[PDB]
Parts: sequence; C-alpha cells; structure tokens
Amino acid sequence: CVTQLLKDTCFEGGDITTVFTPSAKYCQVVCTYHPRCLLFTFTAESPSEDPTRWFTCVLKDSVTETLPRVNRTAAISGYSFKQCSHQISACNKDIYVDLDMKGINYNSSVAKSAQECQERCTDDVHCHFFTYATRQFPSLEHRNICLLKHTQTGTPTRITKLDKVVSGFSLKSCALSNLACIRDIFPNTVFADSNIDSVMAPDAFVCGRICTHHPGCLFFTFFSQEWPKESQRNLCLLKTSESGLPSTRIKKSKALSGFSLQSCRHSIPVFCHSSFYHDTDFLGEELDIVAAKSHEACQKLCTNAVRCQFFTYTPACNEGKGKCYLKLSSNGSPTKILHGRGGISGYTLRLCKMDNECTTKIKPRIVGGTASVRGEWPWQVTLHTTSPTQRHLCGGSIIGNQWILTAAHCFYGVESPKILRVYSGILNQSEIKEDTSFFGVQEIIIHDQYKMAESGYDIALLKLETTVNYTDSQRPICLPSKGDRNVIYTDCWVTGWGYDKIQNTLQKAKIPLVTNEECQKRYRGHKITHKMICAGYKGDSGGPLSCKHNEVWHLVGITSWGEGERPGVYTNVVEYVDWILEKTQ
Amino acid sequence: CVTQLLKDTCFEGGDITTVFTPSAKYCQVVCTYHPRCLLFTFTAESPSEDPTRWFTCVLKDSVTETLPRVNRTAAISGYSFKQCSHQISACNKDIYVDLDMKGINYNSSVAKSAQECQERCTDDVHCHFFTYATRQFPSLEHRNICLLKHTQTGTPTRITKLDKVVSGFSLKSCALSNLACIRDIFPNTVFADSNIDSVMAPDAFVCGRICTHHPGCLFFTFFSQEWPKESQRNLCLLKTSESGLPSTRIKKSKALSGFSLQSCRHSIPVFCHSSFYHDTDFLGEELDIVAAKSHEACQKLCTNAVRCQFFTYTPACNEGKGKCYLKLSSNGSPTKILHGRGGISGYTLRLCKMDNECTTKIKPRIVGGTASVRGEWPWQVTLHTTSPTQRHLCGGSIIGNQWILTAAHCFYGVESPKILRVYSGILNQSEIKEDTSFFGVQEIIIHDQYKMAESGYDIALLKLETTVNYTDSQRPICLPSKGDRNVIYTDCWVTGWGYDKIQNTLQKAKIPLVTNEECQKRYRGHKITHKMICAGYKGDSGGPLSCKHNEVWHLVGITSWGEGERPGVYTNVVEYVDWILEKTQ
Ligand SMILES: *[C@@H]1O[C@H](CO)[C@@H](O[C@@H]2O[C@H](CO)[C@@H](O)[C@H](O)[C@H]2NC(C)=O)[C@H](O)[C@H]1NC(C)=O
Ligand SMILES: *[C@@H]1O[C@H](CO)[C@@H](O[C@@H]2O[C@H](CO)[C@@H](O)[C@H](O)[C@H]2NC(C)=O)[C@H](O)[C@H]1NC(C)=O
Ligand SMILES: *[C@@H]1O[C@H](CO)[C@@H](O)[C@H](O)[C@H]1NC(C)=O
Ligand SMILES: *[C@@H]1O[C@H](CO)[C@@H](O)[C@H](O)[C@H]1NC(C)=O
Ligand SMILES: *[C@@H]1O[C@H](CO)[C@@H](O)[C@H](O)[C@H]1NC(C)=O
Ligand SMILES: *[C@@H]1O[C@H](CO)[C@@H](O)[C@H](O)[C@H]1NC(C)=O
Ligand SMILES: [Cl-]
Ligand SMILES: [Cl-]
Ligand SMILES: [Cl-]
Ligand SMILES: [Cl-]
Ligand SMILES: [Cl-]
Ligand SMILES: [Cl-]
Ligand SMILES: [Cl-]
Ligand SMILES: [Cl-]
Ligand SMILES: [Cl-]
Ligand SMILES: [Cl-]
Repeated sequence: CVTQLLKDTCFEGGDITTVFTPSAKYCQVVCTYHPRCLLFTFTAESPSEDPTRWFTCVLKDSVTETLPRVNRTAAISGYSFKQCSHQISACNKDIYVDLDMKGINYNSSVAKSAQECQERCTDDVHCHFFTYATRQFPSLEHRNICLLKHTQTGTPTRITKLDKVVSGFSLKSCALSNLACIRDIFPNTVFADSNIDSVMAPDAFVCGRICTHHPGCLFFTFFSQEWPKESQRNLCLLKTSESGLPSTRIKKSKALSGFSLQSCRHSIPVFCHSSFYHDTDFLGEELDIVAAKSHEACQKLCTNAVRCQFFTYTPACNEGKGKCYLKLSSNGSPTKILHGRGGISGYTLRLCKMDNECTTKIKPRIVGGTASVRGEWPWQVTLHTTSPTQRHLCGGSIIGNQWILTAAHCFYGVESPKILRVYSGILNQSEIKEDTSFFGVQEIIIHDQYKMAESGYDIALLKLETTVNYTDSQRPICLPSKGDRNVIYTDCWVTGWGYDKIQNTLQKAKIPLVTNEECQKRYRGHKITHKMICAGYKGDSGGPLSCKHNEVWHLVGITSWGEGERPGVYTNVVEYVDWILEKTQ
Repeated sequence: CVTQLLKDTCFEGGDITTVFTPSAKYCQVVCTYHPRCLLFTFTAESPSEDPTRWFTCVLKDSVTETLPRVNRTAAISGYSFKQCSHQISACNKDIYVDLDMKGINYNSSVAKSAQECQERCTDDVHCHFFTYATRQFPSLEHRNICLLKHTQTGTPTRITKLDKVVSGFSLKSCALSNLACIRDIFPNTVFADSNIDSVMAPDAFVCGRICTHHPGCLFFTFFSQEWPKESQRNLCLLKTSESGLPSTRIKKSKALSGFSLQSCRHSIPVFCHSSFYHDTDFLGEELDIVAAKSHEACQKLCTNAVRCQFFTYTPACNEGKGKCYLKLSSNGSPTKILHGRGGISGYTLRLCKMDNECTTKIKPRIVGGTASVRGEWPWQVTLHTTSPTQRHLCGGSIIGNQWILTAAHCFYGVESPKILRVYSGILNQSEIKEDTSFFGVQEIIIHDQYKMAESGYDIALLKLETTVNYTDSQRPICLPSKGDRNVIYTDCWVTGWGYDKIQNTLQKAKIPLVTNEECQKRYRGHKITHKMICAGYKGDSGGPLSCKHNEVWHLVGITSWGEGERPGVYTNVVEYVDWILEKTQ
C-alpha cells in the first residue's frame, strides 16, 4: 500500500465530503477511518490560497481506487491506510501552535499549561479537541484559558490562525483517558435523550461498537429484530446528553441500551466484527457478485476488495457454488437488515487492523486439565539468563512486537541486557536447545523508584533487539484500560514454570483475585497499596496474572512476591499504564 | 396517485438535484421523467423571493415516498406521475411570455413569429428550447431573432425575466417534428465523436432507447458483452457532434452503433423495456429482497414498488421460492451488468405508461390462414349506419380512446353523427345483436378541403361519445411518424369485411405496397399525389392499411378507392399528421 503523501498534488474530482484538519497527516487518518474514503487532498497554509480554503480535507472515493493527479502548490494528497497490512493508530499527540480549532465551546476554565488542558479534554466525556490560550496571549482576561470543544464529526468546523494560542485533540484514542467505561449493557431498556444519528445493526454488540467509534455518541438504544414496530427493527439509535448520562431508564421489551466504550477502545474489539449473521441479508449498494464455496471465503473476497464493507453469501442441495455479494453503503452499515431470506451476512475484516492486535479472537483449543498446550497462553515468555549456565530466570508477557512486561526484581545483579535471552511460544523448557531461536534484549527499563519487591514499583520492560512475527504461538496480551479500574475480574489465571524449584511443562492455574484489604489483613510489615493486587486459593517471578473479561485477555498483574494460605502479591499493572505508554511510545 | 399541485408548500430536505423550469407544472414533468425523483418544490416569481431563486425546481427523493410539508409563499410542490395509472405526455406546447431561458445559443436567425421559431427548434437536430425576440423588442438589431439553444439536461441553465421576448420548448416529443429518424443500426461499428454520457446497458436496443430519451444524445456506440476489454462490456456511450452526424465509421467487432429516435418517440418503445435478461445480474442499490415464484412476478413486485427501477430474480432443484431483488441507481441503469451468475434481470414496467399505448407488445396468437380471430387486429372497428336498416357502413381504426380514423367519403348523405354506431372488438358481424354495446359518435370532422375520394383529402375523425376501455380485443394503432417518411414498409396488411357485397368473418390479407409512380402509370384521369399511397397483388371503405415495422403496427393508409390488376388507392396518413394532431389535441 501507499502510506507516503504527495507534495503539491490534488486528486481531481471524487469528492464525498469536506472537513477541516490541522494537517494532511491527520487528513489521512480521517480518510482511513471514514467508511468510504480511499484518497484525499489536504490544502496547506499558503499565500497561493485564500485563508478560507486552508485546512480543507477533501475525502474522496473512486471506482478504480485512484484519481487523476494534477499539480497544485500547497495541496497535499494521499491514500487511506485501508489498503495496508500494518496496524492503524488514530492517536494524534500533536499540539498545534497558533492554531484555533473551532467547535461548540462548552467548558471554559483556567489551566497551568497546554499539557494540563489536553489531560482535561482527554478525561472529559464530551471533549474532541481543545484550544489553550498561552500566558503570552494579549487579552489578560483570556490568558491561560483552556476551552474544550465538540462537533458532530470530531473534526473542527473551522481552522484559523491565531497567534499565541495552542490547539490539540483528545488522547482518548491513545489509551490515556481516566474516564470510566460503563460496560454494563441494559436489557429491555430504552434511553430517551438526544438522537444524533442512527444506523442499522445486526445486534446490540455491533450497535455498541458503532457508538464507541462515533464521536458524538455517548450511549445508545438498540431496537431488536423482535421489536413490534417493523420500521424500527435493527435500529441502532446513537444518543447524547448535556450531563453525559442518560436522562431516564424507560422499560420496554426487545430494546437494549448501553454506553460508548471510547475510553477503553484499545482493549476491546470495535471495528472488528468477525461474526456471521445467518438467515440475514444486509442491504447496500452492489459492488460485485462472485462464485464462492463458503461464507468464510465470501468474507475473504470482501476483505480483499477495498471498497467492500459488508457482504451476503447466499449458499447453494444443488452444488457447492454459492453467490457472494460484495456490498457497500455511505456509512459502513447496511441500509436495511432482512431476516428470513436465507443469506449469510457479515463485514469486511479489512477493519481489524484498526483494532489492537491483543483483541483478536482466541483459537478454540481443548484446554485440558491443568497442563497447558501449544498456543494456549501465547503472550507468556520464558526469560533465560546466560550466566552461570543457561537457565530459566523469569516469566514475562509479550505486550508489544518489541516489548516484554515483567518484574524489576528479576534483574537483581544482571549487569547487562546482553546476558538475557527471551523465548516465545514455548511449551516445554526441554524444547529449548542451543540451535533454538530467541529474542535478545536491547534495554532493561526498571522503574526509577523501584527499590525492593515488597516495596512498590516492581515493574520492568524488556525492549527486544528484533521484533516478534505474531502467530498462534506468539501473540500479545492487552494492558488493562485506565477506565476499567472498577471491573470485577472473575476469570483470572497464572501461568509459568514454578520459579528454588522449577518445572518443564508450562503450568496453568485459574486463581481468584482477593481484595487489597483482605490481603492486607493477612500481611503486615510492609504496606500493601493501590499499586498492588493479590490473588490465591503456580508461576514465576515476572509472570502474568492474565484475566479474561468480555472475550479479551488482560494483563492485570505481574508476579512480585508469593510468601507461601497467604495469597500472592502482584504488581497492579493498571496503575502503571501512563508509565508503560510513556516508555514505549 | 396525487397529480394536483400544492399551493404555498415546500417539501423539506430530500434533494437530489436542482434545475430550472418555467413552471411547477413542467417541474412535475421533469420529476416524473428523472429516474429517482418522487416529489419536488418549484419556486414561483415573487417579491418574497430574490430573482436568483425563481424558477428553481428541486427534484427530491424519500425512502417513505413523501416528505415534511412546511409553509412557504410562492413555493409550489408536487408529486411525480410515476405512481399513476393514467398516461404520461412530456409535451409542453407553452410559449412563455417575457421569459428568457438561457442555454448554449448555437443558431441565430430571423423569423416571422414565435410559432415559426418553435417549428424551427422542433425541426432541428440539436434544439431543446428557443427564445424569440418579438417585433416590439427595443433593440432593432435583435427584433424578430429566433435563437435556438441546448443544454446538458434539456433544461435551461438559468431563467430570467426580459420583457417583449417569448421562450418555449421543442415539440419533438409532441410528434410534431419533420426530422428524419435514422432507424438503421450499424453492426461491428463504433463512432468517435463527443462522449457526453455513458450507461451500462444489457444490449444495443436498450442502449438506443436510452439515447432516445437522453436530450444531449444524438447517436451512440454500444460495446457488447463479447467486447475484448472487460472494463467496457455493456457500455453504452451516448454521443453528439456539431454536425449532428457521426464524424466517422470506424470498423470494430462486438461494437454496435446507432442514432437517437427522438423524432419518432411516439411510435416506438422507449421507456418500456419488457424483456428479461437471463444469466444476467444487474448491479445497483438494494431496495428489498422478497420471496417470489417467478421472474415475471419479480418484475411485478418491482413495477409496484415505486422506488424500484430494475431487478434480479434468482431462481430456486430445491423448491419454488426464488429471491427477487428490487434495486435502484442514480440514473435508472445498473452500475454493472454481470453475466454468468445465474440471475434473471430486467426493468420496472412502471415506465411503460410513459410510452404510447400503441407501442405495447402484440399478444402471440395463432394467426391462422386468412380468416382473422379474436384480438388479432384490435384497432379495427366496424362503422354501422342505423338508417335505412342497421348495416355495416365503413371500416375504421381506433387511434385514440375517443377517436376513430376513417374515410371522409363514408359519410356521403349522413346528416348527423347520431345515426352512426361504432363497434369494437368484433370478429363476426353475426356477433352484433340489438343488446350488443357500441360507442356513439359525437362529431364527424371531415377535412374541409375534401370534395371527392379520387381527389385528395379522403380522411375523417369520429370523436366518440364515450371513451374506450382498452383491452386485448380493443387497442389503438400508431400514426406513422413524420420522421419515418422514407421507411420502406414490407409487412403491410388490409383488414375488413369486403365493402356492394359483404362478409361475416373479419377478413385479413397481407398485401404489398406499390410506389406512387408505379400506381400513376396504371391510373389516369385524376392525379395520384404524395398525399395518397397504393397497394395490391380485401376490406372496406375507411379501413386500415396497417404496416408492421420494428415490432410496432402503423396506420399507413385508409382505404379510399379500389377501382377493381389495378391496385387500391389509400389516403396517405403520414401527410395528415399535423391535421390529425391539430384536431385531436
Ligand atoms: C468546567 O470544567 C471544570 C473541570 O472539568 C469544572 O471545574 C470543577 O468544578 C467542580 C465543582 O465545583 C469542582 O469540584 C472542581 O474542583 C472544579 N475544577 C476546577 C479545575 O476548577 C467546572 O465546574 C466546569 N464548569 C462549567 C459548568 O463550565
Ligand atoms: C442557422 O439556421 C438556419 C435555419 O435552420 C440556417 O439558414 C439556412 O441556411 C441555408 C444555407 O444557405 C439556406 O439554404 C436556408 O435557406 C437558410 N434558411 C433560412 C431560414 O435562412 C442557417 O444557415 C444556420 N446558420 C448558422 C450556421 O447559424
Ligand atoms: C506536473 O509536475 C511535474 C513535476 O515538475 C511535471 O513533470 C509535469 O509535467 C506536470 N504536469 C503534468 C504532467 O500535467
Ligand atoms: C514435553 O511435553 C510433552 C507434552 O506433554 C510430553 O509428552 C513430554 O514428555 C515432554 N518432554 C519430555 C522431556 O518428556
Ligand atoms: C401551515 O398553513 C396552514 C394553513 O393556513 C395552517 O393551518 C398551519 O397551521 C400552518 N403551519 C403548520 C401546521 O406548521
Ligand atoms: C362466427 O365465426 C365463427 C368462427 O369461425 C364461425 O365458426 C361461425 O360459423 C360464425 N358464425 C356463424 C353465423 O356461423
Ligand atoms: Cl481563545
Ligand atoms: Cl442482541
Ligand atoms: Cl459502486
Ligand atoms: Cl471487486
Ligand atoms: Cl463499522
Ligand atoms: Cl434576445
Ligand atoms: Cl446486442
Ligand atoms: Cl434506498
Ligand atoms: Cl419495498
Ligand atoms: Cl431507462
């Protein structure tokens, strides 16, 4: 695919819509995330253009996947990232100097700095972007004012130059938000607040997933297939309120209500709808119709056709040669959902690259007894120490392509990264031979405030020398979201090889969380804190406390000190999220 | 359906496009003929509106088939006639006083009157509308100037008030044009002149039918299914030239070229595409999907769904329960035509009401021997005379719901219309009994210049007292088009009951045309003229010489005088087209 931009170039004619962006680089993000845009043309600040046309971001589509390039000064053009195998971010950390980004201003308070005003926007339910008047701003009245804004689109309605002011976006999509995510989904309930948009959805999960990526949507009501009024079946009503919460909880059958999870975006599927919808036909515009052997292959044909957004495989009785209908609409959704016409429908997987790789589905395997097997806990690594002899030293978790999360105390009297060897995808320690391949560590980042395990801060990152080619054997686990701080995890597991004594086959064990004060009562001498967590009723130093919640695995804890019944104490990973992100980029 | 307009009413929001029309009444025609418009809002001349918004005709669509009505002064709103069972005209005879209708001006010559300037526009290959500067127009230079115009749309690009000028449309769609229609369709031939538009068509007939109703299209090239370049299969290229003719005849296989038949519109199918296209899938936007027993019923489900423009029935092996896909696009055509996916496709018949009823298909029957049978020649009437006794007097042809075309000489010593009785749908004269129903004549319009049969002008209209409910038994025949003057008819027939001696069963006879000078040589004493035609090698006074050409029956002649081999002489109906239309409206 083509990621790089085009200096002084305009794509002639394929317009869908026009928005305002601070830069072409973010124009490209808008295009990538909009359901039809394939190419675009940003207009930079320039003498050769009037100020009203600056910051214009024209989203475009073409049947051929491209358009005519004509020369224009200060026109930056580009392609979307839909066509790409590399992952997709959505997080713009830029503070734009002298840029006044207009929207509906709704709070206007004082702030120490642009950084604090960004933290405020990010932590707010409504904020899309901010403008911060610096201390050098002439009007004393307006000096240090942090005004938060929102628009229909997430995009500013205008962009103008205004010296001594800095604008910037919300970092909710950088996993930096302290906002609580309400995952509670309310059956037989409707909400009646502001209806800002509507889509047709096959079910409420998809309805909620759509709410999450829609910038104006804070919560929703889905009117199900079995809903009485036919005109409203499969209707996903995207809603907002001035409070941020829904005004009232009206009971009603066959309807289903919930919240945006914008703040937990990085740990949830959002753009990745992988299910198939049986005896279901998605109505849209027809891209193509091809012979296909199964619904699964139909989805592939869609995924690999860039303009395709959803499909309906009509199965062949007769012979094995169904018809695969590749479809699209203006909004990524079907215009109508029919049941009872025998179709098998779903969506493009071309989207799942927009999702965090740690949210991809778990491969069904016969997790038998309490002995693990290949692929089962593929985030687990075994940390080897070359010195004295090559031996297992610690457990660790893949959380990145180049990053291991583990315990700081594992590195007591480790004088360089160069004695360390990280093995992935390992069942048996016995499997490890001299010829075996491993990742070498390049850097050990220990928390600068770490002293002792039983004190706080027992957390470490290994930056690997080479990156991991992800596989069923080797995959990352998600960090818990700062918004998920009150989630009650009830499916928690520890894994590792016993570390003293050690075992060969990777062991596994479902174990229960225990509350920080039920833990404190059973341990005195040093204080258990908010930055720790407990469980018990095993594994190694550095190993994961992995909790499964809503089909996704979370790295809730790192094994710190067992002391043993007295429960294991773990580093509370959630409390080190800023830190992990700060250090990893 | 709703035909009547709405005073001071605007339909809020469903905009497709915006054009300029002289009046709301013609706005309604534009809407009816545009492939998506269902409702609209015209803006009349008014103090309460600025002059730039006058004559605005906003074409609108709605998923529900209507929109919100809000009050506005000088906004006229209405619905299309798509929803209607009554026939549809397209012919606006209005001369708009003080109205300057802007377009590309291309000829600018002098003219005696507005009527003559309209006749000139009508007779011209390129003309959509005209403006005529009256003799009272101040600038002496511009006084009496008849300027012809065209636009992309057939619609003027602007409308402005300009005192002492009159504007008006072409009457090509009133069957008033003297322009020759080139029906010759050129196999393995392309044209290379100006490409003004393109559509996907299943075959070249449809391609040509689309050219005919497209105002900018004078001729076309169709690139067939078997065309080498896949990107251009089923491509219907709508073309024009400054000459009006195609520049050159480039040979090339699998391509097929032809002309607009705009001038012969009233005798040809144009909007009525009644065929089914097998192993053919029409791509468009999906309106609905329903269970259906056959392709024929699928077409019905489309026809009766007003937004549906075309369809694809996928047949059930298995059971009798296919899937009928109701579809639509922006232009009435499929966006792509796929072969080989097993679909049966075609178009809405909701269109055929736009076609002249005399173009509807002939019902297959076993036309046996030379004795007719029920339904065979359903335009034929038997003219009875009540006096002395009730007896067959003349043959006649239904050409309207309330009109019979026949011979002037039939009415020798007929003192009132009240002795006349018109019977339709009659095989046997014996079938006629006292209880039998008939149409009473209200008026006998004889050509004022008629003297004697063997002189000219032997033509008469019967205006009936009640109108004919059309049926397989009773249907009209088309007048020949003034543009079809050089058509060589080779499938001509006379029908009637022998009128002297007479027969009971309706007789039929294929007979050959004979040239006017091959006729003149075999008849002297009075002159055969351009306004007569001959045939021979039978029927009554007043009866039809019916010629079948391109699947359509034409009333080429009325039986005037046999004199018998010496051939029959007929009134040459083509030469009395202005007259028939003048008298019938
Ligand atoms: C605007 O936003 C700010 C911060 O999100 C709100 O300020 C807080 O108001 C509450 C209520 O007194 C206090 O407890 C907080 O200490 C305030 N914070 C700060 C930084 O002053 C403020 O109330 C909002 N006001 C409106 C309605 O615009
Ligand atoms: C404009 O249109 C008129 C009529 O359609 C053309 O006038 C005719 O020109 C030919 C060529 O000399 C004459 O034989 C006709 O007698 C003319 N008719 C009249 C009414 O004058 C005229 O040539 C066209 N001219 C252009 C190119 O604008
Ligand atoms: C556009 O710019 C390039 C780079 O200078 C030039 O070579 C080209 O001729 C320009 N215009 C075209 C191809 O129309
Ligand atoms: C490695 O694990 C497999 C799977 O259980 C086991 O059969 C085998 O015994 C182990 N290796 C050794 C040293 O036996
Ligand atoms: C629109 O006009 C009608 C006719 O006077 C009036 O009764 C009506 O109240 C007006 N407006 C509405 C219903 O919004
Ligand atoms: C009427 O026509 C039918 C059809 O040929 C014929 O059988 C019958 O003989 C006719 N009527 C009379 C008077 O026989
Ligand atoms: Cl400001
Ligand atoms: Cl559901
Ligand atoms: Cl398309
Ligand atoms: Cl494709
Ligand atoms: Cl989506
Ligand atoms: Cl003029
Ligand atoms: Cl063909
Ligand atoms: Cl639609
Ligand atoms: Cl419908
Ligand atoms: Cl059409």
